[PDB]
Amino acid sequence: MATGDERFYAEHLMPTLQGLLDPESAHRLAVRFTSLGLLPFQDSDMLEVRVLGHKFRNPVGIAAGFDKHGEAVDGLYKMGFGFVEIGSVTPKPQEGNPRPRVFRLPEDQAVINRYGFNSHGLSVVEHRLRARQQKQAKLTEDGLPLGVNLGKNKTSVDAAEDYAEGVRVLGPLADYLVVNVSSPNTAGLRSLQGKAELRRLLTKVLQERDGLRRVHRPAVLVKIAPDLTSQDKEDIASVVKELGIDGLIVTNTTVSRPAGLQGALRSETGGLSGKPLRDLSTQTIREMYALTQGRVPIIGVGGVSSGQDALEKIRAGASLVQLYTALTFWGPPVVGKVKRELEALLKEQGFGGVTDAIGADHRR
Ligand SMILES: Cc1cc2nc3c(=O)[nH]c(=O)nc-3n(C[C@H](O)[C@H](O)[C@H](O)COP(=O)(O)O)c2cc1C
Ligand SMILES: O=C(O)C1=C(C(=O)Nc2c(F)cc(-c3cccc(OC(F)(F)F)c3)cc2F)CCC1
Ligand SMILES: O=C(O)c1cc(=O)[nH]c(=O)[nH]1
Repeated sequence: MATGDERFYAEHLMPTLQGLLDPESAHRLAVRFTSLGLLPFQDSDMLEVRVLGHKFRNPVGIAAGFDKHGEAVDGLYKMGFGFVEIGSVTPKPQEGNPRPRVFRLPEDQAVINRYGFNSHGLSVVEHRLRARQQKQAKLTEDGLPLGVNLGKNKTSVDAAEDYAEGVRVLGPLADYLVVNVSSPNTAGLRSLQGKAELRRLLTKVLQERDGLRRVHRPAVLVKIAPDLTSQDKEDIASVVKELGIDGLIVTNTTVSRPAGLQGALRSETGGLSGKPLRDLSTQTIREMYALTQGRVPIIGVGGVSSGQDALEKIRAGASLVQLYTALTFWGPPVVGKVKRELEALLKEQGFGGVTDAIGADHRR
């Protein structure tokens, strides 16, 4: 329980929990427990990384989606994450798609979800983050940054304005903002990844960002999908360097269904995450890193469940990594596991630290 044993959670607790609660109910309880600190390894200098104008004591963060409304930020740092990202958050509140909208594929160590941006909205999250704004300031100074993921409302008419509003309301409370334009569960959202659309969108976002006071000015990253054509990637890389985008989050869930999936629910509509997404995600990181000449910070996400998974993404070009689906299968202990294996792998491979491994595959 509080001891935090990897086998117990993986073999007994998590399985029992999922055998009694449906996916969504399990998630809601997860958020509750985390917010209350009902949770079960010391970071070494080796895991420290410096990017996006911040210090990160460890490169392992919790991907967007687990804490959509910023209700468990502190319980997440306590879980061992080097940084937390909340969202996606939409300007106005919205319920998202009807239940069921999340599905487990245990035989594939994967999950499929079609939430549709269920969100409390900017205001609610704004006040929720303001209530701990000073505490976060100290956490960030301590190497524990906060990122905020921005989405857009379903009935919105001006996609750009939606993100612009998010930048104005939550940008002052975040170390970095994420323009999420890769969600597969919102009609026409991914089309915003197009060159022309993306350029107009990011130009406005960055302008709103630059208009904020210095200490409240966040880095701006763009979260992309793993289903982009070689053309989309070239365009995104071009726009990113043209506008000075601070970084990229690679990748979101995939609408593809790799041959081999065994889960009974493999044909449910939605974005696929977990092991089946891992390598497709690592390859997207490898490609974007090269297209940006390794000058644009990348946060690798997609099927990370071990130190090896984390290091392959770092060697492919990621400065930081995130995980989510792995947490839903192995529980809280997975965080320490990934960090411990990552450290051992770095030493075992001759790297003085994480910073030394970033992009290493491209130099060999
Ligand atoms: C239930 C669920 C909800 C998610 N919600 C969001 C979201 O609101 N915004 C976002 O940018 N990504 C969201 N994601 C995507 C994750 O942040 C991540 O990009 C993806 O799942 C790959 O990581 P993983 O294999 O470790 O889960 C969600 C994923 C899941 C499984
Ligand atoms: O589970 C799923 O299918 C899905 C999601 C999910 O949110 N899972 C999930 C869960 F159920 C439980 C904990 C958890 C959190 C803290 C302590 C803990 O330990 C003890 F309970 F002991 F406190 C256990 C973490 C999780 F990540 C997202 C959609 C699919
Ligand atoms: O809320 C969602 O449907 C959602 C958003 C996103 O960016 N990715 C995902 O897999 N689901």
